[PDB]
Amino acid sequence: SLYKGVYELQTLELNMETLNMTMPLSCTKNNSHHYIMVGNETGLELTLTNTSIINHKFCNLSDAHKKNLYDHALMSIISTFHLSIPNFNQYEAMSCDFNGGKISVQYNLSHCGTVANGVLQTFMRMAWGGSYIACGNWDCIMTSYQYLIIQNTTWEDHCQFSRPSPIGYLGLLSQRTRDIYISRRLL
Amino acid sequence: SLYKGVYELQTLELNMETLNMTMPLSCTKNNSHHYIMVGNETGLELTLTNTSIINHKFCNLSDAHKKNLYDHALMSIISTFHLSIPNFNQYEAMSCDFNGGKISVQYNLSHCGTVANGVLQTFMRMAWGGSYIAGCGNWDCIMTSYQYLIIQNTTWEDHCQFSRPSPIGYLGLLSQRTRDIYISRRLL
Amino acid sequence: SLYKGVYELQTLELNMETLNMTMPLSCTKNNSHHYIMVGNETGLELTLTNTSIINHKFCNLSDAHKKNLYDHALMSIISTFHLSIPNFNQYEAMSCDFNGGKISVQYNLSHCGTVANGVLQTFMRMAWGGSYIAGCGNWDCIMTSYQYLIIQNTTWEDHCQFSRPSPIGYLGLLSQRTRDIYISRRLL
Amino acid sequence: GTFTWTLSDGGYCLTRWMLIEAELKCFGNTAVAKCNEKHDEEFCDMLRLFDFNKQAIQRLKAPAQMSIQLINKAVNALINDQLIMKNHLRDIMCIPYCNYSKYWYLNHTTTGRTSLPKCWLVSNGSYLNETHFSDDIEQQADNMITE
Amino acid sequence: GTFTWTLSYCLTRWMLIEAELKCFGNTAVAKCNEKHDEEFCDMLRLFDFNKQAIQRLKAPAQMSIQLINKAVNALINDQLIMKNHLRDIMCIPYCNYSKYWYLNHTTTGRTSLPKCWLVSNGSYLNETHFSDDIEQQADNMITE
Amino acid sequence: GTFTWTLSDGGYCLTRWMLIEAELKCFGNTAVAKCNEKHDEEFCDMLRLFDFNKQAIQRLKAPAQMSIQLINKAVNALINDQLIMKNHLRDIMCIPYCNYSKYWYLNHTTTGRTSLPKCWLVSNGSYLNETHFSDDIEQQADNMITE
Ligand SMILES: *[C@@H]1O[C@H](CO)[C@@H](O[C@@H]2O[C@H](CO)[C@@H](O[C@@H]3O[C@H](CO[C@H]4O[C@H](CO)[C@@H](O)[C@H](O)[C@@H]4O)[C@@H](O)[C@H](O[C@H]4O[C@H](CO)[C@@H](O)[C@H](O)[C@@H]4O[C@H]4O[C@H](CO)[C@@H](O)[C@H](O)[C@@H]4O)[C@@H]3O)[C@H](O)[C@H]2NC(C)=O)[C@H](O)[C@H]1NC(C)=O
Ligand SMILES: *[C@@H]1O[C@H](CO)[C@@H](O[C@@H]2O[C@H](CO)[C@@H](O[C@@H]3O[C@H](CO[C@H]4O[C@H](CO)[C@@H](O)[C@H](O)[C@@H]4O)[C@@H](O)[C@H](O[C@H]4O[C@H](CO)[C@@H](O)[C@H](O)[C@@H]4O)[C@@H]3O)[C@H](O)[C@H]2NC(C)=O)[C@H](O)[C@H]1NC(C)=O
Ligand SMILES: *[C@@H]1O[C@H](CO[C@@H]2O[C@@H](C)[C@@H](O)[C@@H](O)[C@@H]2O)[C@@H](O[C@@H]2O[C@H](CO)[C@@H](O)[C@H](O)[C@H]2NC(C)=O)[C@H](O)[C@H]1NC(C)=O
Ligand SMILES: *[C@@H]1O[C@H](CO[C@@H]2O[C@@H](C)[C@@H](O)[C@@H](O)[C@@H]2O)[C@@H](O[C@@H]2O[C@H](CO)[C@@H](O)[C@H](O)[C@H]2NC(C)=O)[C@H](O)[C@H]1NC(C)=O
Ligand SMILES: *[C@@H]1O[C@H](CO[C@@H]2O[C@@H](C)[C@@H](O)[C@@H](O)[C@@H]2O)[C@@H](O[C@@H]2O[C@H](CO)[C@@H](O)[C@H](O)[C@H]2NC(C)=O)[C@H](O)[C@H]1NC(C)=O
Ligand SMILES: *[C@@H]1O[C@H](CO)[C@@H](O[C@@H]2O[C@H](CO)[C@@H](O)[C@H](O)[C@H]2NC(C)=O)[C@H](O)[C@H]1NC(C)=O
Ligand SMILES: *[C@@H]1O[C@H](CO)[C@@H](O[C@@H]2O[C@H](CO)[C@@H](O)[C@H](O)[C@H]2NC(C)=O)[C@H](O)[C@H]1NC(C)=O
Ligand SMILES: *[C@@H]1O[C@H](CO)[C@@H](O[C@@H]2O[C@H](CO)[C@@H](O)[C@H](O)[C@H]2NC(C)=O)[C@H](O)[C@H]1NC(C)=O
Ligand SMILES: *[C@@H]1O[C@H](CO)[C@@H](O[C@@H]2O[C@H](CO)[C@@H](O)[C@H](O)[C@H]2NC(C)=O)[C@H](O)[C@H]1NC(C)=O
Ligand SMILES: *[C@@H]1O[C@H](CO)[C@@H](O[C@@H]2O[C@H](CO)[C@@H](O)[C@H](O)[C@H]2NC(C)=O)[C@H](O)[C@H]1NC(C)=O
Ligand SMILES: *[C@@H]1O[C@H](CO)[C@@H](O[C@@H]2O[C@H](CO)[C@@H](O)[C@H](O)[C@H]2NC(C)=O)[C@H](O)[C@H]1NC(C)=O
Ligand SMILES: *[C@@H]1O[C@H](CO)[C@@H](O[C@@H]2O[C@H](CO)[C@@H](O)[C@H](O)[C@H]2NC(C)=O)[C@H](O)[C@H]1NC(C)=O
Ligand SMILES: *[C@@H]1O[C@H](CO)[C@@H](O[C@@H]2O[C@H](CO)[C@@H](O)[C@H](O)[C@H]2NC(C)=O)[C@H](O)[C@H]1NC(C)=O
Ligand SMILES: *[C@@H]1O[C@H](CO)[C@@H](O[C@@H]2O[C@H](CO)[C@@H](O)[C@H](O)[C@H]2NC(C)=O)[C@H](O)[C@H]1NC(C)=O
Ligand SMILES: *[C@@H]1O[C@H](CO)[C@@H](O)[C@H](O)[C@H]1NC(C)=O
Ligand SMILES: *[C@@H]1O[C@H](CO)[C@@H](O)[C@H](O)[C@H]1NC(C)=O
Ligand SMILES: *[C@@H]1O[C@H](CO)[C@@H](O)[C@H](O)[C@H]1NC(C)=O
Ligand SMILES: *[C@@H]1O[C@H](CO)[C@@H](O)[C@H](O)[C@H]1NC(C)=O
Ligand SMILES: *[C@@H]1O[C@H](CO)[C@@H](O)[C@H](O)[C@H]1NC(C)=O
Ligand SMILES: *[C@@H]1O[C@H](CO)[C@@H](O)[C@H](O)[C@H]1NC(C)=O
Ligand SMILES: *[C@@H]1O[C@H](CO)[C@@H](O)[C@H](O)[C@H]1NC(C)=O
Ligand SMILES: *[C@@H]1O[C@H](CO)[C@@H](O)[C@H](O)[C@H]1NC(C)=O
Ligand SMILES: *[C@@H]1O[C@H](CO)[C@@H](O)[C@H](O)[C@H]1NC(C)=O
Ligand SMILES: *[C@@H]1O[C@H](CO)[C@@H](O)[C@H](O)[C@H]1NC(C)=O
Repeated sequence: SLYKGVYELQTLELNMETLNMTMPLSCTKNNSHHYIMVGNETGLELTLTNTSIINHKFCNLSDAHKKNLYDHALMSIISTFHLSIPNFNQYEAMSCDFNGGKISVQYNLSHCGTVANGVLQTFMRMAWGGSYIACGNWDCIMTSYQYLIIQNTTWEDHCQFSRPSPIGYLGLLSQRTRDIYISRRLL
Repeated sequence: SLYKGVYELQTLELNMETLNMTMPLSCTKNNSHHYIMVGNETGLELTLTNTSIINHKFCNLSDAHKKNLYDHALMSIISTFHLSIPNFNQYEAMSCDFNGGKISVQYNLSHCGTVANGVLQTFMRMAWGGSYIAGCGNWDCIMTSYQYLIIQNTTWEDHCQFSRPSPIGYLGLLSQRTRDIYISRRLL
Repeated sequence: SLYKGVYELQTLELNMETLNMTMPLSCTKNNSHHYIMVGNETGLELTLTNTSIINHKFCNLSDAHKKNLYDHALMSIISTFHLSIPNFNQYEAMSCDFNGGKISVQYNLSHCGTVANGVLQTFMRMAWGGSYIAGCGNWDCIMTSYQYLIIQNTTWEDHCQFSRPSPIGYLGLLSQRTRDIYISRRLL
Repeated sequence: GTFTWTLSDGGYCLTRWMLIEAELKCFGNTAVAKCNEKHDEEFCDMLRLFDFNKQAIQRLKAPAQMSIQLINKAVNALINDQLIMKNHLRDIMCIPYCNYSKYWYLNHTTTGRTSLPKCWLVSNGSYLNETHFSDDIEQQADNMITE
Repeated sequence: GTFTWTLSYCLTRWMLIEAELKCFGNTAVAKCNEKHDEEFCDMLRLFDFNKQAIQRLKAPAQMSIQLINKAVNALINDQLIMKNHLRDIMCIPYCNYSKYWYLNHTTTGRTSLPKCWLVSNGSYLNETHFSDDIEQQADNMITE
Repeated sequence: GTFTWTLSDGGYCLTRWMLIEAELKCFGNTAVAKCNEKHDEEFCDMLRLFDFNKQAIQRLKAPAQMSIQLINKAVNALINDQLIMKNHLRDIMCIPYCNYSKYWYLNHTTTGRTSLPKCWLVSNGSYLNETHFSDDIEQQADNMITE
């Protein structure tokens, strides 16, 4: 295609996979499995599932901080995810498990304008490319899946659907602690 | 007014009320009554006065969150107000109930360099349009005769008699959140 | 030096010490002692050292706030320092004494990605000019031989014997307050 | 960081609803093009806010109950918060400041070309007369003559 | 605040998909020091930062993301990502930061600044959707 | 958000108090006007800081005890903190960086007109030689002849 006679239209596509060494990269396998590659060796897995893996209502972050067995980058990423949730006020909707340096978090997404809506909005912001599978309305978005599970994992050939991209995490970095409610007077 | 020979001077005046459906609009009725409409149905009422409404040093924030029953936009606005207070260190000044899903917050403003002046600073920055009636040289050393600041929900009527509605106070203060807060614990 | 004949190269050095009344000024006396002017009457003394002063694992910031016997500017600077620490998770590391209204905060700095590394990362930025003395390609895994970092309050004297005063470094750290904190509870 | 929102439909026109007792007013592409570059323009920030309001009511489905999360995200993209900070800073020192209410522009009698509206300043709780900042109007006219 | 990172331009094979040494002139990359709503300049800053990070800084034993958490604001305008998200939710074209388009003279090497190929409804927009933008770009090229 | 603070006065002059033994240093409209648009200039940020200090001390009554709430609000309006972040990034990376102390400008001997000062970059515990950044000086001279 030529414009004004002499000019010719040409394109490029940026390879957002060489940035793994310094930038978390969102990613998607299928509608019920998305991924965040923190490094070549390790990453986080975000699934939307009917079935749960944490059957209790304890997160218990303080003991995990005291033990200090978890991976710091993964903890930072899930902290960015949680603090990015707008108007999180139901603590019982979240449970966790950090035994032996593990990272596992569960958001109970069990109608318009609730905690599940905020968790889902942060989910589609984190995995921006591929989460649209799981428009017109945004103020309350709902999926048939009941639970959102965040876990640690080893990195593999996970990006089957959408290309990797750092844009979701870099966009959520600026949004931390913007819509959090007050829970204590002295804060 | 003609400038040079062809340039006419004309003026606009934007109508902020059309922005109601998508933003809060800070307003002002008089010096002792200010309003924040969130849509056309509801809003907050920020009054400086001398009479108590809350007579207990409690604020059930956690139980209020657990029970929900409140308007989420109003909760977020009062959260933005509280987090924007510079250098807050006296929890007993603040009181609230939140029973039945309502919203009712009281700041106990009863000297230079205190917690009351920060509350007045954020109060003026919220109702920027008409809080000036409530000196420039005495900044960060401000004081008012009024003892209490009551932030309580209300249904919406035409309250803007002194100054027009405007979103600029809330939008400008959204960047103030968690900026001057002290640390109360070793892990935040 | 004349560049391309007509032009002459000239230099100016800003006297940033005259910004004392409006904003604090970081400065360095030696690799072991750094200072923060807050006006010409007081400031903070940061010291990497081997001898502790605290000798307990208590940081009663909440009792310190309730009593309200401290300087608010110094407490805000301490809050900016503590919040700016990237990935602080060992509450036992920090222990502070605010008895009688003073300020005294000790970080126990006793391998990549440790709490001592984050504390030193913030320390090198709070006193940005002249803290390098305390292999420039190693950033994430900085570890100094000193065992503790002690932040006290002190009446100001001419402590600048190695580096000039500079407001830059506190202004930089103001923009990194709540950008690396881990979550410690389900509701913040 | 900085604003990025771009107006949609190459000048821009404020309708009757967007103005207090005034008909529809259109500003040409030349004046609106200044809003892409300049950062200290209150009027451009208000244009971005009004355009975003128009798009939000037009496109997004209305919720069951109002939510202000959208502006809580988009405030930094639609406006320069530090411009509001400068306005507040001039407010607290009794320097003249803009409360984003009234604006003024030069308008050519024949061609109809207009400069970018500059905000009218208020001091003592009242609009400054046309005489106090007449130097600003004359220098803006000099700029508009140079074009 | 506004971005500041100096773009210390040539895109290598590793930075690109199915391409080899796309090099833009000084005039094209000079626009990244002033333009604020250009996705390509932000990604250029990101790639240059990644390059200098792997080259200069010693790799840690375990990866950490403190540095990117600190430099994200300097390297890129987060509000551009915010605007792209806003366009994404409102069912209108947006940029996912992958594909860009520019114009080169067939007789000279002088290129324009690449602009993003907007995606809409899960697919790239046709060239006829924004042909007006291409023509306006070429108009500014002949004018400039 | 983008900085917005406007220097008060045309041109701008730094008195001897603001400088380490350099008397009055005055810059014309050409250099000062660049600070409205240029974002990656340390000297313009320092000019805004010094002007804000002057305005604050002369206008606002000093408090009984010093409070730094004012600068905590105005830090993002007076300076580009991302410039400080960049300088820190170059400091840790061992790339040359600016510690905001020393600046250099090209002074026209006959007309007396000067360019906008650029910061003298620092490394190795000292200031660089003029030979290292002579390319920058040559480019500045090339720009300053070409208008
Ligand atoms: C996370 O991100 C990093 C980048 O930050 C990325 O590392 C890069 O991986 C790519 C491959 O995906 C590497 O690309 C190869 O590069 C070499 C040249 O090496 C350069 O980089 C190394 C490492 O820094 C330097 O030491 C060296 O001096 C160079 O700078 C090329 O030779 C390779 O070319 C091969 O592929 C081409 C395309 O198909 C072929 O045309 C070419 O002929 C080569 O293929 C043939 O030769 C190969 C070598 O013998 C052979 O193995 C093949 O089978 C075939 O015969 C190629 O471009 C890049 O260098 C890496 N850079 C760094 C800094 O590590 C990680 O891969 C990424 N990780 C994840 C999870 O994806
Ligand atoms: C930014 O946005 C652009 C545009 O959306 C993305 O580019 C597309 O990326 C998607 C996902 O990677 C590509 O979809 C894949 O297409 C493959 C076939 O491509 C060819 O054939 C199709 C028609 O069949 C043509 O339309 C296309 O142009 C090619 O000629 C499929 O084989 C892939 O299958 C995968 O997804 C399907 C479901 O859709 C699964 O059932 C499969 O099992 C498998 O997981 C897939 O459909 C799309 O082709 C790309 N378009 C172009 C032209 O580039 C960028 O990836 C995106 N970038 C980022 C980082 O967000
Ligand atoms: C998170 O902690 C709870 C609470 O544990 C107790 O209180 C802590 C502060 C600490 O002092 C612990 O040592 C205490 O045990 C854990 O729930 C406990 O589970 C054990 C084992 O079943 C049981 O004996 C205790 O009674 C429980 N405590 C309470 C208060 O009910 C919980 O298991 C921890 N989370 C995880 C994921 O292990
Ligand atoms: C919540 O605060 C209440 C007091 O709050 C007020 O009274 C309540 C009955 C309700 O109307 C609130 O909206 C009001 O703001 C605390 O109630 C008492 O707490 C004490 C301990 O301080 C306890 O011994 C008493 O049994 C409680 N009840 C009464 C009637 O005094 C309550 O503890 C706070 N916490 C929770 C979780 O509710
Ligand atoms: C820091 O506080 C601890 C805990 O005491 C409580 O919190 C204080 C801030 C204050 O509110 C007290 O009234 C509370 O009891 C102090 O530890 C106590 O010390 C006293 C005196 O030795 C002892 O009798 C108590 O049993 C201790 N309580 C506990 C829970 O250990 C501590 O003294 C304070 N820090 C320092 C350095 O003195
Ligand atoms: C996720 O939330 C749902 C809804 O609250 C929980 O399901 C409830 O479980 C309780 C306790 O057994 C029952 O009384 C309710 O009737 C259930 N409600 C529904 C709608 O199923 C569910 O248990 C929660 N899951 C976890 C792991 O906490
Ligand atoms: C998530 O993290 C945990 C803890 O690191 C992983 O389980 C550990 O695997 C390492 C391998 O060296 C062992 O040394 C630890 O003792 C294990 N701890 C536990 C929790 O058993 C776990 O494998 C990681 N997640 C996945 C799916 O790989
Ligand atoms: C809230 O503002 C909306 C617009 O955002 C107002 O709705 C407009 O009202 C005017 C009244 O003159 C009508 O001409 C317009 O057609 C209306 N527009 C839309 C999109 O509805 C509404 O009136 C305002 N409500 C209140 C209570 O002030
Ligand atoms: C708000 O705080 C003031 C003090 O700042 C309270 O007034 C005090 O009330 C106690 C009650 O025992 C008296 O002993 C004090 O003398 C009062 N102080 C003053 C200065 O009058 C006031 O009661 C508080 N209000 C509420 C509603 O709790
Ligand atoms: C900005 O300031 C001007 C000047 O004070 C305000 O104009 C006043 O508005 C009120 C409310 O309608 C009127 O009662 C006054 O008569 C107006 N005075 C003048 C001089 O016209 C204006 O309302 C303010 N705007 C905002 C949004 O705060
Ligand atoms: C703190 O800064 C003030 C204000 O810049 C300094 O006071 C100036 O002192 C110089 C000489 O040092 C005088 O020429 C100025 O007239 C003074 N200005 C004012 C407004 O008083 C003061 O010296 C500084 N103090 C310290 C201890 O550094
Ligand atoms: C700072 O922390 C270190 C450990 O990180 C403390 O040193 C330990 O002290 C205990 C006291 O029971 C000894 O049993 C350990 O052997 C010590 N470990 C090492 C490596 O020296 C140190 O005492 C702490 N300092 C303070 C002031 O609390
Ligand atoms: C910026 O860096 C320069 C060069 O390292 C510093 O210059 C030194 O300043 C101290 C101040 O007491 C003098 O004693 C040294 O002799 C100076 N060194 C040289 C080589 O001239 C300067 O202080 C730094 N400025 C800031 C604000 O940190
Ligand atoms: C650049 O050089 C010129 C050369 O004249 C400087 O002019 C000075 O002007 C002042 C009055 O404004 C006189 O008192 C000085 O004697 C002049 N200096 C010389 C060397 O002749 C001018 O100030 C310089 N500009 C800057 C910004 O430093
Ligand atoms: C992961 O990266 C390391 C270098 O950081 C490399 O030695 C190792 O082979 C890589 N493993 C992969 C590509 O899975
Ligand atoms: C506040 O809202 C509650 C319901 O949450 C309602 O009962 C109450 O009347 C409202 N307050 C006012 C003053 O209208
Ligand atoms: C740094 O200066 C202080 C001034 O009191 C001195 O005590 C300390 O010993 C000095 N540093 C060293 C390690 O010599
Ligand atoms: C710190 O402040 C306290 C009062 O809060 C004072 O008594 C003490 O002397 C100060 N510290 C120093 C070193 O002067
Ligand atoms: C500008 O002036 C012309 C001529 O008076 C008029 O037709 C036009 O409507 C005016 N436009 C504005 C923006 O007021
Ligand atoms: C208006 O503000 C100025 C500056 O503070 C003040 O001097 C003046 O007295 C005020 N208005 C009047 C006339 O009271
Ligand atoms: C200037 O403002 C005053 C009110 O402060 C007004 O009376 C006067 O008429 C204005 N200027 C002129 C000369 O019209
Ligand atoms: C310049 O145009 C030529 C000829 O079509 C093309 O090969 C080249 O890719 C263009 N320049 C760039 C930087 O892509
Ligand atoms: C070209 O764009 C048109 C307009 O939307 C579209 O209908 C058509 O399918 C596009 N052509 C393709 C995909 O080849
Ligand atoms: C930079 O300067 C330091 C301090 O003088 C010196 O030790 C170091 O060798 C220098 N490095 C290089 C590469 O010149």
